[PDB]
Amino acid sequence: TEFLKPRLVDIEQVSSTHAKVTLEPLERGFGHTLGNALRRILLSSMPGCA
Amino acid sequence: GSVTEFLKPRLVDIEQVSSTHAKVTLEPLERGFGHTLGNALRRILLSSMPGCAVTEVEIDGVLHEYSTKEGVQEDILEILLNLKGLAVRVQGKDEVILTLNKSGIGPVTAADITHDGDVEIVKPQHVICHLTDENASISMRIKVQRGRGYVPASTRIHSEEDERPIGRLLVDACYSPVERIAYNVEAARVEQRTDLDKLVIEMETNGTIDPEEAIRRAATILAEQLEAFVDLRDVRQPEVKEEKPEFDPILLRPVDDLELTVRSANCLKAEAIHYIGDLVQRTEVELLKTPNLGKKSLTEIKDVLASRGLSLGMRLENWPPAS
Amino acid sequence: AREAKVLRMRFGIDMNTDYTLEEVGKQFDVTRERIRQIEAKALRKLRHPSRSEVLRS
Amino acid sequence: GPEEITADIPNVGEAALSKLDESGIVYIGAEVTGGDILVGKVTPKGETQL
Amino acid sequence: GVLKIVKVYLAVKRRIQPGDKMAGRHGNKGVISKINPIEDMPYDENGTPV
Repeated sequence: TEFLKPRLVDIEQVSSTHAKVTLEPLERGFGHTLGNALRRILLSSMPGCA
Repeated sequence: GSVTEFLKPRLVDIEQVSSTHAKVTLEPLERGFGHTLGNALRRILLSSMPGCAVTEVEIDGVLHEYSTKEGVQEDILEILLNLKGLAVRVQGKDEVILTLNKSGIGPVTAADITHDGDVEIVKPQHVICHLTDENASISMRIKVQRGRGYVPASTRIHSEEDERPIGRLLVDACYSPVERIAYNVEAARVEQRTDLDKLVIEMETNGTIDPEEAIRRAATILAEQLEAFVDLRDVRQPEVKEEKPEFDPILLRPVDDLELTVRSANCLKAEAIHYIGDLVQRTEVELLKTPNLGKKSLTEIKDVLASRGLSLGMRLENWPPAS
Repeated sequence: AREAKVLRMRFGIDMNTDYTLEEVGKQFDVTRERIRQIEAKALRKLRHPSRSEVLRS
Repeated sequence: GPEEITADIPNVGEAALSKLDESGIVYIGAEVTGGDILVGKVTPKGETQL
Repeated sequence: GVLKIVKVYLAVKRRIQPGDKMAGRHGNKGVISKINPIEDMPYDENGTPV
């Protein structure tokens, strides 16, 4: 009728800077959509001072 | 919380070129976001969209989809293939049965279908059949359902309708109402700043859905999915299912598996006896006081129960554990 | 014992040569009907376990 | 003995008559899958000892 | 041999499963891999994918 939510979530911090996050329950293309979206946001749309 | 600047996107002019083709323009957009929302909206529109589609078709005088019919230039397979591209828009239902009767010489279109008050047909000129001789007549029952993302008849092997008559012909479903989706960034002449873009979304559907609820449902799915990207509790599953059945698993099966007479089946369905777990612990005293249940029916029950090894009117005060 | 041996000896399992109600009724004093009663009672006991049930098919 | 085509196949359930007729042959137009019966047939064989 | 026999003509319909040997006309052999949704296939200035 609608959709499902990702339930199994894992996060391992290979230190304070490097990290890996995995979300398993996802439909077709959503993993790539959210991937590119979050990527294009994290690679420019973020604040920070330099 | 007090940071960042950012802007907000909004809908402008929805140019409806035709009943199928459409154009949705989003002007209030920056540079990065204008190109980012493009792929997100495109994918969710080219797949995760609703829409209605035909699933089952029952034709009179036709058993399987590989048969033919007198006075019908097209074969049953071709007729089903024509019903595939039937533009239907249901008002407020999840399943509707459109009846279609038509006789005499001439082409049978979607207009010959009985015009329902709920069903809105986009193209009533859609070719469905081609009756030849004037003494030829057809009467088929079409079933339309609301769904999302393909899902053919091969998916449901038999997980629907335990009996399902011979006449019913399963047809594959093309749920997504959207044919093609294109988008262009383009510099926006927003009478304000100077560095802004206007995400132009070129759309092409079948006319069974409007760009309004289309784009909004799409962005809605994107928002609901991004919802889990806020907090990250890393919630795990408890698992650890119990592996110790206290009783025989057969007692978990309904009385239908007993395979008995119709009268006895109706008696059990009237005495609130669904599973055999209730019939196995019901004495003949209670079975005699059951409406329309005589010696034949009682003998029927004891025979179909004893043959399976079980007995009649036992006791197992452990019903039912333990979810 | 007076039920396992009964079912075992009657239907002849783990002892090769199977005996009848008389040859079992003589070695257990009470003859025929008594041993058949117990023989049926053991079968009554086997109406809940699922092991032999699924082994049936 | 001879082998007969019947619907009285031993060790069967309601799935028998579900697809098969009163004789033991599947109706023309029935949907079948891997495992179903198309023609009911039994072969004579006593002994077995058990 | 002996007695009666029964023939049952049943028709199945197969789709292009990942692994089918599909080729062109110029010795262009090929085996299908994956299935790949339309949502993530190469497109142009228009909506038309490939």
